[PDB]
Parts: sequence; C-alpha cells; structure tokens
Amino acid sequence: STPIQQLLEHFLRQLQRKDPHGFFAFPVTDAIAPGYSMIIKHPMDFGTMKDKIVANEYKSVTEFKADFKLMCDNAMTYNRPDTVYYKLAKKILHAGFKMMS
Ligand SMILES: Cn1cc(-c2cccc(C(F)(F)F)c2)c2sc(/C(N)=N/C3CCS(=O)(=O)CC3)cc2c1=O
Repeated sequence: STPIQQLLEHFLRQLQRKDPHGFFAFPVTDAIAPGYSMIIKHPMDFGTMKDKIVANEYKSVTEFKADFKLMCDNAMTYNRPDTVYYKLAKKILHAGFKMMS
C-alpha cells in the first residue's frame, strides 16, 4: 500500500465520519432518488472512492478532492436547498476541503 493510498484512506475515514447516516456511503439508486441516473451524469460516492483507492486509481490528493467535490456537487444539483442531503453536502464539502488543507 503506497503513501498516497494511506493518506487517502485516512482522509476518507475522516470524511465518512461526517456522514453518520451513510447517505454518501454507496451509489445513489434511482429507487431512492427517482430519475437520478438521468440527471446526474457522473455519479460519485464514498464507497466508489474507497474502491478507487484500493485499486490505486488516485495518483494525487487533487484527484481525490475532485471526486469528493463531484459527490457533493451532485447532491447539490439533484436536491433542493431545503433538504438534509443538500445541506449535508454543502457542509461536508467545506469542512472536508479544510480538513484536507
Ligand atoms: C446522496 N443522496 C443520498 C440519498 C439516500 C441514500 C440512501 C438512503 C437514503 C434514505 F434512506 F435516507 F432515504 C437516501 C438520497 S435520497 C434523495 C431524494 N430522493 N431526494 C429528493 C429530495 C426532495 S427533492 O424535492 O429535492 C427531490 C430529490 C437524494 C439523495 C442523495 O442525494
């Protein structure tokens, strides 16, 4: 396991602690979010991020950050602002980026 894999696994653990319901733990299904796949072109979730770390697909912290932001932007695109999902996404986006400096 490489230094980047170790750091990104660390960051991912810390970020998932901010989502205790696991709303971001797995790909959003169309069953839970009607029409999701037709609206969101590039889905992302923490579980996919973990698989990408294990597969050694991230070669920089920038790339990991970009996936994290994608995940949050998707939730802010799909959901109305008055929803737990939009608010959580916005919160964890800023906290996450700070956390990761
Ligand atoms: C990231 N994310 C996650 C969920 C989600 C995933 C698993 C389980 C659950 C739960 F058990 F809590 F229901 C929710 C959902 S569900 C959803 C959904 N149905 N959202 C609607 C909220 C009301 S609205 O008028 O904004 C239309 C979208 C969006 C997302 C999401 O982005």
